[PDB]
Amino acid sequence: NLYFQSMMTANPTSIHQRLDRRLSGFSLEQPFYTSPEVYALDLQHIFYKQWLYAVPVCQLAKAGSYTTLRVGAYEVVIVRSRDGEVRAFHNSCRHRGSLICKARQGQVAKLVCPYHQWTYELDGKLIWANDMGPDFDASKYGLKPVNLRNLDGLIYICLSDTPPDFQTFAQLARPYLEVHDLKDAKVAFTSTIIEKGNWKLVWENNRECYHCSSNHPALCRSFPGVSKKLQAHFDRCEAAGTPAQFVLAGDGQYRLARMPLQEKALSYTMDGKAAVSRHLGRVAPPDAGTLLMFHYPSTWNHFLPDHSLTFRVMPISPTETEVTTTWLVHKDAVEGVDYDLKRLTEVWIATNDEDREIVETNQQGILSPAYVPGPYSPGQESGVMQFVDWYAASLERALAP
Amino acid sequence: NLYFQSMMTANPTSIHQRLDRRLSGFSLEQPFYTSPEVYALDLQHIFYKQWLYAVPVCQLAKAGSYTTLRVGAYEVVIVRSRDGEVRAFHNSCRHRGSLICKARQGQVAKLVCPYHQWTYELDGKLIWANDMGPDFDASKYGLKPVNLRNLDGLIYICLSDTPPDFQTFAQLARPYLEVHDLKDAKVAFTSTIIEKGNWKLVWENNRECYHCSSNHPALCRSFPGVSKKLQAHFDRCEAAGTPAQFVLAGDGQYRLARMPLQEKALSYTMDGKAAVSRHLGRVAPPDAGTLLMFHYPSTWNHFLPDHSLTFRVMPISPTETEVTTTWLVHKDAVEGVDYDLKRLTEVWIATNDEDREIVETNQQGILSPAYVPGPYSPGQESGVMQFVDWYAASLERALAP
Amino acid sequence: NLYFQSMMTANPTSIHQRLDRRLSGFSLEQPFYTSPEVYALDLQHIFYKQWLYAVPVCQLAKAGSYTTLRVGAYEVVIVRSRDGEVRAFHNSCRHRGSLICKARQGQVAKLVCPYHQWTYELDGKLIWANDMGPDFDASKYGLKPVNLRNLDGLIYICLSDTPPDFQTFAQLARPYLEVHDLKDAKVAFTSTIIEKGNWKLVWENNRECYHCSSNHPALCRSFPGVSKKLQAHFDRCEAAGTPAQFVLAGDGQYRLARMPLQEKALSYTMDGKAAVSRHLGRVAPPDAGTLLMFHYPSTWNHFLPDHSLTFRVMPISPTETEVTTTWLVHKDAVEGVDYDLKRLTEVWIATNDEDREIVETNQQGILSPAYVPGPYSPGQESGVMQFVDWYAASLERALAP
Ligand code: FES
Ligand code: FES
Ligand code: FES
Ligand SMILES: [Fe+3]
Ligand SMILES: [Fe+3]
Ligand SMILES: [Fe+3]
Repeated sequence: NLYFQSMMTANPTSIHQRLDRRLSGFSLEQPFYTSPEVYALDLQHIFYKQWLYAVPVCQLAKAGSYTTLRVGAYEVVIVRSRDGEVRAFHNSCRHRGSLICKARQGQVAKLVCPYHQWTYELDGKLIWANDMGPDFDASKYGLKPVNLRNLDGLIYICLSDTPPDFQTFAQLARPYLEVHDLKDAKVAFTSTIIEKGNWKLVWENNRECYHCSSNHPALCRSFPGVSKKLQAHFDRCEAAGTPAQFVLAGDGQYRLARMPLQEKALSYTMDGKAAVSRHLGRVAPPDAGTLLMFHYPSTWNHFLPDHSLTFRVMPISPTETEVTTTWLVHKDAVEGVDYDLKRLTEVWIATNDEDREIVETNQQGILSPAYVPGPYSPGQESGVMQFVDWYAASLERALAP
Repeated sequence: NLYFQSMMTANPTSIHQRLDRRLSGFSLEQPFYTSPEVYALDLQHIFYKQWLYAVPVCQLAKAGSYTTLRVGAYEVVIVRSRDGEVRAFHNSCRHRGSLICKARQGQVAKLVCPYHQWTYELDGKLIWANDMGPDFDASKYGLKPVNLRNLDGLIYICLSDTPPDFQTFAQLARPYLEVHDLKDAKVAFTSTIIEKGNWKLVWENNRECYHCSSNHPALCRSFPGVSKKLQAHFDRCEAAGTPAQFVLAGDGQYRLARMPLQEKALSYTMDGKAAVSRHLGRVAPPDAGTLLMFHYPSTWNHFLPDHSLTFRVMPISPTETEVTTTWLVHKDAVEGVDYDLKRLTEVWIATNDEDREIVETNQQGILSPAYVPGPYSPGQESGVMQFVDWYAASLERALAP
Repeated sequence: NLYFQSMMTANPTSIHQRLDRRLSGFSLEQPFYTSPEVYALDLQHIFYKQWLYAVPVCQLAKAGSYTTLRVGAYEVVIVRSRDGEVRAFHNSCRHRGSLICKARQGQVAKLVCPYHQWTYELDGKLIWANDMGPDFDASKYGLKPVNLRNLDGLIYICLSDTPPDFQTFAQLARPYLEVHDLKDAKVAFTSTIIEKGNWKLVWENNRECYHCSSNHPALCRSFPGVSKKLQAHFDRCEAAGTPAQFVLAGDGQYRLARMPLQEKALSYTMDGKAAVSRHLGRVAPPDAGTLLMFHYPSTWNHFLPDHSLTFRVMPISPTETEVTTTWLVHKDAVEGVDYDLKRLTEVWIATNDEDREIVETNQQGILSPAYVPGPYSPGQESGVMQFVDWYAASLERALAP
């Protein structure tokens, strides 16, 4: 309701003027975080144009296996086709538009629409349509495809018919990710939450640890030009065949780095030790730490020697964002034997809840018409500024006539 | 929320251009089913201008008896006046605007506003107003009336001050309906549900049985130029004094036809036999089947030899529609003796729930910005096309300067 | 949902033309009570520009004590500063905008933001900010203040940087209020409710007792040029040092009058007797009755010899209004000894619920597109007209170029 109150008296969003006068050292003016007009632009120009992380490919290990997701108002279905390729389609029947797959996941022989049973093969092709006449050309009524790439076991999609370059990022990232053998994972746990903040607020909060000391007791135990200590850490990883070195995109979109953990910590556990005894991938040394990877606007990620976590950021409304956290473990690791579910997840479930509380409290103060932009900490918040620059530049380029 | 997501990035509704390029062989472009702009037009120009089925007149059998309903944002009260006429008024007090009748139904001597007790007679006339002065003319402050017609026991209303012609339809329909003696009915059961689809989607789904084979196991047992078999069926009805022949409005608004049922079925029951042993009206022969009647935009109807069902379609929002199903039986049929409530209603309660699920699943895929119009089946969906033509033509004529 | 339905087909709000043709003898045209456009104007020009009652100052009796409230989309914090002054600030951190105080009330040493711990003194001054560099000037990043006045124990605020004159009203009211010793009160009970009516509807209903006879059985027992009887009542109060005489603002904004109660009643109790045995203030005589005070747009008030009630009116949306009723009693009156909570509150809790029902029923009829303005009763509704004139004039003056 704060959102509605705030809406009423807001000055016009005059987006070009706001972008023109924006200073990189400062939080965004209110309508970036609260307005429906900027939200529609963020959808149209960011989420509907960039590559987005969807799910781990291991969720689609089986024959005829499918999983569905919403991206803004798009309903997407991702399916393992007959020929073993993974493909993605718009989950909308070409007859009258019905969703075809209604469950979050399943297995099918064919994609059969529940309304009137137009039946499609798993590559999208319409192979039967009831009583449509002889003037019906089934070749014009195949499922609409959705661009898809496999990033070394992690499925990404893009809803534009003209997607940007994914290959540069894929080629940069393979070395770092291939060593995790993600295609041999299974999902041990998924947690989906809604945060009552604009997606930008979720990213700003992710891209600093300025707030961590006070707000993240559990994570702090394990989670901490290149400094001396740090290069030394990259050197042990790389000496052992485990790529680790800081890579930052030219345009700031993604970043990869294998960072050391605090103290004697090996993993994101309350005791600091490995959560899973049967490791996912061949990372060495054991204290190689965490491979941080972000790709804007959809995902941040921690790949550890024993297990991995992917984080998917999706917009729900101007002041709501769905965060999906997926724990990946070796496909033959056994719950109750090789890992304990509580021990595996408790750290990040608590961290996520603490972040959500912070983001939500932040959003509420921002909705005040008295909110003005404020200065980011150069020492503590340069990753926030780095995110906000990427956003603003993406938006300016999409708005260019 | 899908509805909100979808809204953001939608292209302008440019209604004239959409209507201009519309082809009758195809489902509507997205904003017809999802947009608030077309929804307001549908209210203003369709629901607020056409005659609408409201309720069976038997709900108003008693002296001073009233029933209320909402039509979009209109609150209407229908009352049996002192002189035995049924009249309808705007349920808004002429003083400061309060609802007068707050319950769904009741009986009163007078209509007394609960705020300040301005008191009206049952023909709308204000007969007392407290301490209003001598410069108060009560004759200017009678309830505002609502146009009303009685279709042979079924009350219809129209919220325009200039209603279209109802008499043509009334004169066509009397022969078909008079034989059901609807004025001697009682309501044995009413079911009200909300479907999460645009009202148009509810009508398209009603006007085909393309989806029935797969989706309606219960109904299929009883529910199936003029063909040979069919004319033969009309001939037995009409030979016996029971009008049955297909009548379709010039402008496509309504339609009446007494159709045969499957197999040995006499009624909409799980066993195919009559639900009520004491029949409503004098229909013959017993296997005369069902009198189908639709009148756009508000109602479809099945009148059987033993009992009848009316269906009222009312818009709630761009993606919500209230369907009210009323089972009418002879006023002296006794629950537990002449009929069993479960046996009377189970078929259509399940059918309605199956239709609602289908409509809702259809609406969700339509909200995808990838939804495009698709071709209707000429063999299976001509009634859908016939409905969509009536809608588009109604809207084009209202938009004409 | 009525609100949404109503919205769709409404004619433009053309506010100037509506104000131009407005007649003082008549209820407002629909969009004043139902539209989001007039709601935003009411926020921007009324609620965000006038002085508003916030809370009793006794809620802030302690060192470091604070209480928070929302006014439209503003989040405000009121704090007892180190030096004993009460001050109000925008509850938004100057760093990235977070709420600082999250609870409704509490005590602090300092105002410490929960996100990153920027720490402020209780006068607003930022005294520590972590790792902001040497180019950080903390003097530019103090909390934004909110104008505040103390009306003889009752805290008022104003969100404009250029508040209107409060002193005239404060100087008129002190004599009437000082005798209640409000600074020595405590809150014995607070009740917060939401009424589903526009705030204007809540005020119109407050400003008449045209509806009371039928709708307020409990209150009627105690609640009833200057008439003879009435001047006689003011004369006993004033003879005894208790100011009582009718004072109405020049511009109609406020009004004060100590009115007599019915019968032998001394207080707002089911039995008519004093609710609290230990009196709040030094009012005499004992049957001095109730000091009525209203100040538009935020508050009406009953100050009795034994206890007092303040009523705070805040807008939530076009058809929702939060009413907060606070019972004040002497700070040393003891619950269970000097008063019984039920006996103290039952009359106004029931009255408020009856008013809310009436306002809600009124709002629903108003949402009908058939609602037209109607005539107010000159004898019974002149206070309603007096309120509506104040509103319209306030709005016209704010809209003046
Ligand atoms: S909507 Fe899919 S078969 Fe008809
Ligand atoms: S609103 Fe109906 S009598 Fe006043
Ligand atoms: S938002 Fe308050 S310290 Fe950062
Ligand atoms: Fe965090
Ligand atoms: Fe159906
Ligand atoms: Fe009242």
